[PDB]
Amino acid sequence: RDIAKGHLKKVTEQYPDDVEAWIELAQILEQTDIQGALSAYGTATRILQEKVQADVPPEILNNVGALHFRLGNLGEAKKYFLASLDRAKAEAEHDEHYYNAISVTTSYNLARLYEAMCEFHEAEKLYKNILREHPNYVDCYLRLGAMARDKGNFYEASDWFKEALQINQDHPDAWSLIGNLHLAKQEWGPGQKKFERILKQPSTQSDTYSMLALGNVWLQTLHQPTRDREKEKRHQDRALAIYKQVLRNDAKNLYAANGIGAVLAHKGYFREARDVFAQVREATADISDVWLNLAHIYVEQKQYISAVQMYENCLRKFYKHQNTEVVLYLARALFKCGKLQECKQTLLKARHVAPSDTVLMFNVALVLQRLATSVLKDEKSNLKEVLNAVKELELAHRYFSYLSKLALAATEARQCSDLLSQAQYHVARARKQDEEERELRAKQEQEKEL
Amino acid sequence: AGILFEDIFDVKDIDPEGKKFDRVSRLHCESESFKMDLILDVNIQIYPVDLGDKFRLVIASTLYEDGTLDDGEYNPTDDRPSRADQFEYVMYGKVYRIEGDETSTEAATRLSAYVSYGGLLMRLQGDANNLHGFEVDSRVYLLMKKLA
Amino acid sequence: YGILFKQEQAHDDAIWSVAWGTNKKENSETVVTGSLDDLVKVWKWRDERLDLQWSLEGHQLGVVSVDISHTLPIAASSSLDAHIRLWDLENGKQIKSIDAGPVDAWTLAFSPDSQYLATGTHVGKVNIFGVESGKKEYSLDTRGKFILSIAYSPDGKYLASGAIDGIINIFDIATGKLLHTLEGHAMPIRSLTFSPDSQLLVTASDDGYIKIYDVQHANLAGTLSGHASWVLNVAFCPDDTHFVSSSSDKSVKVWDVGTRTCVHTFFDHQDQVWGVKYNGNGSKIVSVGDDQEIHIYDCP
Repeated sequence: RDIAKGHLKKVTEQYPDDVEAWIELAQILEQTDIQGALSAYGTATRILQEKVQADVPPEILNNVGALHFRLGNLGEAKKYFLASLDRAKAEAEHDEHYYNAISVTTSYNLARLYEAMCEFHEAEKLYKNILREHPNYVDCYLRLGAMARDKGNFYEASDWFKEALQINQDHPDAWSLIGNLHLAKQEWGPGQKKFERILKQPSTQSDTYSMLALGNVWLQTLHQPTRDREKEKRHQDRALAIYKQVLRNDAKNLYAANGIGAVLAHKGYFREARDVFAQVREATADISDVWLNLAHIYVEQKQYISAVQMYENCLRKFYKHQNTEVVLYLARALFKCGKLQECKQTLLKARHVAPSDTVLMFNVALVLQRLATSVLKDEKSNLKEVLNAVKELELAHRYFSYLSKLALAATEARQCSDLLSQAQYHVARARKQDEEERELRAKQEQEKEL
Repeated sequence: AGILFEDIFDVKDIDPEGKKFDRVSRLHCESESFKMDLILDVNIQIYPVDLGDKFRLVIASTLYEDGTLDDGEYNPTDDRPSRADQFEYVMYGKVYRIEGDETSTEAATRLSAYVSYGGLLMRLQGDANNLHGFEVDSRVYLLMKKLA
Repeated sequence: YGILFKQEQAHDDAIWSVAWGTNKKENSETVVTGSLDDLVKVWKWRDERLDLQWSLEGHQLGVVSVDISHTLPIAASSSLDAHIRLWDLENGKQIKSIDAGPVDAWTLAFSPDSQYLATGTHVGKVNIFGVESGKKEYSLDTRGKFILSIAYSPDGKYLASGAIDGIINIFDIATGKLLHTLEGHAMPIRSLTFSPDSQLLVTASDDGYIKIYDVQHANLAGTLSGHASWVLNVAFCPDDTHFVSSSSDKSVKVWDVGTRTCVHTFFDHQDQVWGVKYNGNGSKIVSVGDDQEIHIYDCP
C-alpha cells in the first residue's frame, strides 16, 4: 500500500481528473487510514463532487458518506448516505445492488450515527431494516447488544450477543463481548471459557484480548489481600510470560506494554517499569492508562506532586464521563507516608464531586483531612477560626463514629480525646491573644488621638 | 541525576515575523503534558525542523547521571556515561532572567525563564511549580530529541 | 430564547444548586443559591439585572441543595455536614438549624402549602420534617439504597422519591401510604419533578435519557432522548408548556415536549451545569454550575 499510494500520487501528478485513482484512494482510506487520510478525505472529496455533478453513482456517494462519517462530519455523511439511496438510482430504485451492499452498509453507517447521537430508535429501525434486507450480518446484532448494554441492560446485551452467535457460532467478536460482560461482573471462569472457545481456531489480535484479560484477572487479585496466596502460586510470573508472548507479536497495541509495565511495577522492578512507562509515554496519546500508570509510578515513588499533576491531566482529558472514582484514587495517594501536610486544598477537592452522590465510603480519608485542619488550628492562635475548627473537629469525631465500624479506630480513638483536651486550653489561648490584639489596637487609637 | 525540566513539545508555529537570520529560527511550541509555552532558537543547518513536528526536551544541570556538576570547561575526550548520547540536539547556556506573575503580597503563580545558549535565546513560560529549580546565572544544558 | 445576563464572580467557588419560587409571595424576585464555599447567597433579580440581597453564612460544608417556600418568604438549605438551616428572607436571619447529623441528611423539598419538608437519608428512607418547628414528624420506608432526589407535586397531592439504584416511589401525603414503585432505571436519578398539574413525572437520570412516567396508573408515558451525558436537573415552566434540562456535557437545553424537539441549546456555561429553574412568571431561566456563574436566559 505504500507503493500503491506512491502510484496514486504519480497518477494524480500525471492527471488531476483520475476518478478511478480518487475512488481507489477513498476506498483505501475508508478501509484503513483515519489519522492521516482525513486531508486525503478532502483530496478525494473535492474532485469527486465534480464527478457527482456529472453522474450520480452510488459508490462515490457512499465513499464520500463513509469519509464524512470517519472524519467526523456526521451531517454531510448522513446526507451522502441518504443521497446514496435517493439520488443513486443503481442501488434499489430501478436496478439491483449486489449483496445489499449499497443500502444496508449505509443502513449500518448512519445507524452508527444513530448509535453516536443517542438516536436509539432510528438506529434500532436501521438495524431492523438491515436484518429485513438480509438475515445475516450479526455485527448489527452486536451493535444492538452494545446499545442495550449502554442502557444498563447487560442481560439484553448478552441476549443480543447470543443472537449474534446464533448468526455465527465461531465468531470471536461476540465471544469477546461475552467475555467482557463476564469480566465486568467478575466472572473469570466464564471469561476463561469464552477465551477457550475463541482460542480454538482464532488468535492474533482476537486472542490477545484474552491473554490481556488473564493478566488483568491476575492483577485484580494482585491488588487485593489474596495476593499473598497468589504470591504463593507465582501468578505474576505467569502474567509476565503472557505479556511477553503478547508483546512479541504486537507493535502498536500499547495496552500490552502498559500491562507489562504494571506487572513490573507490582514487583521490585518498578524502577524499570516507569521507564516502560516512559516508552508507552513516548507512544500516541488519548489513553488514560498511560497517565494513570505514570501517576501510580509517582505514587509508588512517593512523589505526590507529579502523581497529582498526572491525575489532574487524566481528569482534564477524561472527567467528562464516569470517572468519579478517580478523585478518590487521587486523594488516596496523599496519605501513603502518613502525610497530612499536603491535604489542605485536598479537603475541598475530595468532597468536591457533585450535588448527587454518596459520601459514606471515603469518610476515613475525610477524617485524615480534618486532622490536618486539627494540625493548623493548634498552631494559629488567632480567634474566629479556632473554635470553628473545634466544631469541625467534633464533626470529624462524628465521622470517627462511623470510622470505628482495624487500627485506624485505635489511632483516632486516641486522637479524639487528645485533640479535645488540647482545644480545652487552646480556645482560652486564642481568647487571650484576642485580648492582647485589642489592647494593641486601643493603644494605637490613643496614640492617634494624642 | 539532576533534571530541571522534562516534557514533550509540539511545534505550533515557526518564526512568525519572517526570518531575521538565515541559519537560526525562533520556533514557538506548546506542551501536551504540562500545557506550557516555549520559544527557542535552533539553527536550521545542522538540525532542521518543520511545523507540526514533535520533540522532547530535557533541561538538565549536568550531562551525567552521577550528578557531579563538573565544570564549564570543554573536554573532548571523557570516558564517562553521558546523558547527551541519547539525544540529537544539545546546547549549553546560562539562564539570565526569571519573570513572574508575582505581586506585592501574594507569591507567583506563573514563571518565565529566559536563557541564552551562547546567543540563541529561549523562553520557557509555565507555572511556578514546574519552573522550580531554575536560578539566575545557573549553567544549564538543553538536550533536544526529535521523535516520530 | 437567548442569554439576557451573566453574573460572573457570583461565588468564589462552584455553585451546586439554585431555587426560584412560583407564586407572587416574595419569591418571584428571589434567587437562592448554595455553593461550594460554605455560603448560601440570596440574589435580587430586578430591572433586568442580578443584585445581591443576602450572603447567609451558617454552613461549615458545601451546600448540596437549596429550596424556597412557595407559601412563605423563607428558604431552607442542606449541606454535606447534614445541618439543615431555615432562613427568613425578610430579615436575612437564621430561623432554625436542624442538626440531622452526622451525615444523614440530603436534598430538601418544600411542599406547595409549605407545611412539610422532605429529605432523603443514607438508610434509604424519606424523612418528612415539620416546617413549623423543625422536628421530624414522620418517615417513609421504601427499603433499598440512598435517596438522591425528592419532589412534591405543585398542588399538594403526591410525593416522588428517586433513589441511587433507580427506584422511584410515589406517596400519598395525606396518609403516608406508598402508592407506587417505579423501576425503569438501573442508574442513579439525580433530579425529578412533577408537572404543574400533577399529570407527568419527568425524571433525569444518569443514563442519557429524560423519561416521562404517568403517576396516575404507573406506566411509561414516554422517553425523550435527552443529552449524551448525565442529565442533572429538569424543571417545568409553571404554565406547563416547555421544560429545561441541564447536563454534565456543558450544555443546557430547552425542550418543547409537544413536538419532542429542542428549541434552543445554550453553550454559555463552560462547566457542568448543576441547577436550572424557571421564573414564576415563566419568562426567565436561572441556571448555575461549576463555572461560578449565574446565567439568566430569557423566554418569550
